[PDB]
Amino acid sequence: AKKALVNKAAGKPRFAVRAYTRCSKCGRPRAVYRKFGLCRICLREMAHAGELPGVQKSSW
Amino acid sequence: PRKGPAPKRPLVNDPVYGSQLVTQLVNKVLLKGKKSLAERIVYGALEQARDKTGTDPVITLKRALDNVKPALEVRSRRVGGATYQVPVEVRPDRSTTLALRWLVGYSRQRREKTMIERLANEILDASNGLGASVKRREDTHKMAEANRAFAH
Amino acid sequence: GQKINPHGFRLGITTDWKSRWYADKQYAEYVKEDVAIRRLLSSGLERAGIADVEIERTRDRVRVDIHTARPGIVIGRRGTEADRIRADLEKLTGKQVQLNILEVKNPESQAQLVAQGVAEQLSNRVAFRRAMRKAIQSAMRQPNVKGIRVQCSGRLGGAEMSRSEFYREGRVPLHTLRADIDYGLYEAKTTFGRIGVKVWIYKGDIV
Amino acid sequence: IRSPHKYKDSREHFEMRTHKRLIDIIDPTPKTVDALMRIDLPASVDVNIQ
RNA sequence: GCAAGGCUAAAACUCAAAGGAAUUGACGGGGGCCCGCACAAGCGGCGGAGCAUGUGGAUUAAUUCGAUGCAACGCGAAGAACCUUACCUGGGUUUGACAUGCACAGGACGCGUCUAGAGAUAGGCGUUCCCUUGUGGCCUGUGUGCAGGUGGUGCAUGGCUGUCGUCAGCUCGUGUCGUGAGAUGUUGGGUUAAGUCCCGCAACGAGCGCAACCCUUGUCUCAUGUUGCCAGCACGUAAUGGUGGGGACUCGUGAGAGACUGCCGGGGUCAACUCGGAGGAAGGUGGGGAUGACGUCAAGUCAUCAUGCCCCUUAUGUCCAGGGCUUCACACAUGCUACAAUGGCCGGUACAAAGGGCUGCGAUGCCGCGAGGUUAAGCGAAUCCUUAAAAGCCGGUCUCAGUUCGGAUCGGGGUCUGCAACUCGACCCCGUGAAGUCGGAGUCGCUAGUAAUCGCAGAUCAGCAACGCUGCGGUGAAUACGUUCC
Ligand SMILES: [Mg+2]
Ligand SMILES: [Mg+2]
Ligand SMILES: [Mg+2]
Ligand SMILES: [Mg+2]
Ligand SMILES: [Mg+2]
Ligand SMILES: [Mg+2]
Ligand SMILES: [Mg+2]
Ligand SMILES: [Mg+2]
Ligand SMILES: [Mg+2]
Ligand SMILES: [Mg+2]
Ligand SMILES: [Mg+2]
Ligand SMILES: [Mg+2]
Ligand SMILES: [Mg+2]
Ligand SMILES: [Mg+2]
Ligand SMILES: [Mg+2]
Ligand SMILES: [Mg+2]
Ligand SMILES: [Mg+2]
Ligand SMILES: [Mg+2]
Ligand SMILES: [Mg+2]
Ligand SMILES: [Mg+2]
Ligand SMILES: [Mg+2]
Ligand SMILES: [Mg+2]
Ligand SMILES: [Mg+2]
Ligand SMILES: [Mg+2]
Ligand SMILES: [Mg+2]
Ligand SMILES: [Mg+2]
Ligand SMILES: [Mg+2]
Ligand SMILES: [Mg+2]
Ligand SMILES: [Zn+2]
Repeated sequence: AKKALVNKAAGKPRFAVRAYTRCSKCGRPRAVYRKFGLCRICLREMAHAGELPGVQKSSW
Repeated sequence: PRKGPAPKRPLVNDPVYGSQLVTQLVNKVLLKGKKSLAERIVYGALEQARDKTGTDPVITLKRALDNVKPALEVRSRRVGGATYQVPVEVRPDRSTTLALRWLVGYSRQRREKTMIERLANEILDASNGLGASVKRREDTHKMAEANRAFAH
Repeated sequence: GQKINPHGFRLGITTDWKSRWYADKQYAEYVKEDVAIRRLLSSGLERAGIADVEIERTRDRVRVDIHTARPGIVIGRRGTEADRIRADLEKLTGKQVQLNILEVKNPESQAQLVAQGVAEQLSNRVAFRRAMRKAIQSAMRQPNVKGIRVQCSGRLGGAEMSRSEFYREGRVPLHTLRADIDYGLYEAKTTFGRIGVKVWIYKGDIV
Repeated sequence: IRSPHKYKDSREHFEMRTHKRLIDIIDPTPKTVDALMRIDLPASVDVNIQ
């Protein structure tokens, strides 16, 4: 989103409940999986590129 | 469908009454997956009918279905500027299914309290040939016979 | 568009992963470290022809295995550019780093390298169909290439109306997941925007 | 979601498998335990001595 | 010429085409064939009422913004109290909340205090380590280049995605035919879910296509016995496999067999293939998932990200404190609730799968009707928690009633997270107890473990998801004669 908001999130916040989790690749504040820390779209692209140990396509 | 017929799934015989008929009625009255509840309702109705009559419940059911078995249906068709009904023959299995559906539907919306006595009264009326299913069968038969001219 | 990544499709079947580690709680930190170091590799080191980036983490120790066509530009003036890159790498990671360049056999059977070369040609403004034909004939001159598909999308020569065109040869069975396909994606920097390039190289079914 | 925007019905699923085995109760003989701690396995597999 | 009108017969002005053959594509209420919950037989719903969510319109400080038929409308958004946040009011900062080159110097920085709604501002502190001797890192003030924008242009775009559509056809090489566009192959007859194959054919070959190889499920064999199991035993704590003992068994996860029209009968140009049989877990593809061709919609995304051109740089950059993104005369769309006796309540009671867990699962024990609180063991986990499954069964009550159905609204009282819960959260207790009695024309989904019904788990998250999403399991049906008809 905005790099200013990225820096504001990354910094130590007063009233710590004001903090939030964003994507580690693009900074998307939504659809961030705490297991990886990336957003949904970035996670899908990373999975397709196969740079996640253990993450691959599922069929069942 | 277009690619031929589809075989119909088979049924098992009830240990209490060794006939596919009773399982057919249980399947027809079954709703929301309560096969045990449908069995309970049908068994209560059958026991009530036996209490009121004395003869075997399966024999009473057979008399009822023979009385309410129809002969022709009134399936309609449209050709040009008007639509008219075409009376055609009915197979025994389809006739039995239609009569059972009619009996269950008329027992569902009767003026009693529970389906035990409702279905007991309905099957007794069908056995004596004077119930709602019998009336519906007569109406269907006569209204189909009134369209005998268009028998193509 | 509508075609899935061949690498992801064959992932967990034939191909391997580009990042190897075992972290349960530190997964987010390792992912951030990997994306940061990959960004560092992509920026500045572009002309070295980055095809494959392999990252290994063995008990709080970072192992980096980078595949490039010319190891000389990476090593620099006898261990100076590579030493500076490693110093930046250790500064970024906080841990001990091993950066080793093994080889690239040939930058004509390799995806993300054929695509990189075509992108360089488009950046320096050579005819895109001519570069396509040169890359394809070179792939055919390569010994084991049963099919190479390259797609050119974008304005394609400064035209206002963007168009998408591609040629093909041999067999490119994208529906055969038992097959082996080398896939790569790079973008060519133009004066009217940019052009993205995708390359599918079919190198036989399976070993 | 497969699409980056508004196409909710395009979804792709992924599975993360983890395999655990070799819970043997091998004796803590000094020679074998020293050999075990001296040898190291590739990082794709995680070792845990109990 | 009786007339109708016939014959000879122009011009101004207007436009750059009007036209003749043949090809491809598309269309037809044209012909032939085939197929699809597409028609038909039925199952359960919507549209009627209340609630939740999104949309349009109106209001306002914003109701930031995009999306607009099927293919947008529980969408982007897998979690709006400030934060998110991009909007409104007010106040700050302004070579900047952040990264570099150039001239200068030294602090940068960590704490508490009062000023302030906080942002920001100084009163007190430790200090320049680097030999600011020089080089080396850092920062303040003048700056200078620059940073920045959720400002626009998706009709300049990449990447990704939807749609036709899992539609089965679409093309190429060589040759041949024609001045050419183009045709042939791709036509004809059987055959297939399928351009799947078989026999002829100026056609001969091939690619993207189909199945197949990948994954799950369905039988058995080999291996394995822990945290799982208990066949023959000991042990009977407590009967909660609790312990030794065992690979007897499931089971778990590694490797194979098997189901591929394999074999037979009749048919079929004997070929394709079709129909049925024995053995089998399964029969013709065993069932399902991943798998989306040439291309279309100037489809969506400049707001995942990125990108060419324009626009501002005391501001369209940035921060803080409140408000708003949640409004409300109305309409639409998607879900839940009911309108009851297949039922409601009271007591007892048996059987799951798949998941989650050191900012945690809180086994017991205590307090409270209750949600919840307290001390505390075990548990990086087949040994611990989740963990009680509900539907199912039994006994009593109610006796068709706006009800022992219905839980919307309202008053009072508590719990949990959060600095803060009127806006602006969830849950618990009491009382009050609305519409609604099966829903108009019309309309939606569904052929087997399907529809129908009842519960379980995850992801987002401090709290907000037992009405959304994604998966899991239990019980569990009726119809298909037929392809004329939308
Ligand atoms: Mg949060
Ligand atoms: Mg035509
Ligand atoms: Mg129908
Ligand atoms: Mg309705
Ligand atoms: Mg309605
Ligand atoms: Mg709107
Ligand atoms: Mg939805
Ligand atoms: Mg705020
Ligand atoms: Mg806000
Ligand atoms: Mg811009
Ligand atoms: Mg567009
Ligand atoms: Mg054709
Ligand atoms: Mg043709
Ligand atoms: Mg074919
Ligand atoms: Mg396939
Ligand atoms: Mg558009
Ligand atoms: Mg748009
Ligand atoms: Mg962008
Ligand atoms: Mg809203
Ligand atoms: Mg809903
Ligand atoms: Mg009640
Ligand atoms: Mg109870
Ligand atoms: Mg208590
Ligand atoms: Mg009533
Ligand atoms: Mg009323
Ligand atoms: Mg009520
Ligand atoms: Mg109606
Ligand atoms: Mg949650
Ligand atoms: Zn991201």
